[PDB]
Amino acid sequence: SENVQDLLLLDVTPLSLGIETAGGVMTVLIKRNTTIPTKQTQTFTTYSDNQPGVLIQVYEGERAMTKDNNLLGKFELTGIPPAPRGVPQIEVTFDIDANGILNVSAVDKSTGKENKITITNDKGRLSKEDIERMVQEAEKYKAEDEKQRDKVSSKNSLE
Repeated sequence: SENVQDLLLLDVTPLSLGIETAGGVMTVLIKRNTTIPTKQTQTFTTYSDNQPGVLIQVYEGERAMTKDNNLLGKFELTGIPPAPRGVPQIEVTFDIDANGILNVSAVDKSTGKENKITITNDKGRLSKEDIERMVQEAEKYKAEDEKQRDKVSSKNSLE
């Protein structure tokens, strides 16, 4: 909670919470000491021609990977709009609640179609020791890997 001015109410979660996608790797739209609650909409696309169905897996932590931070919450979203290879698409929408609880929603938004998981953050209390080692490299070095493992299997896909 980095207070540059006096009356700043900074309810922040210690890590940048993202996802293990396609062949299991990281995408973070969030940040370290993130002022949660937050609804961050990262739009992914597809690898097959006309309608895939995608595997979404949350890993709270790491950079461009399946390294070693908090594995919690994985779901399959399916019912995609049928355009040609790389144009069918899905919004992996991260709706975090104020006690660090991640409501992860994959939306086929041109189709008006979402499925969501509410991940309760108790099986893992990393705190000062794991956050100071991983996310002083990870969130910096992720959007700096250049949407790291965002450019992957197709373009921005999780298949």
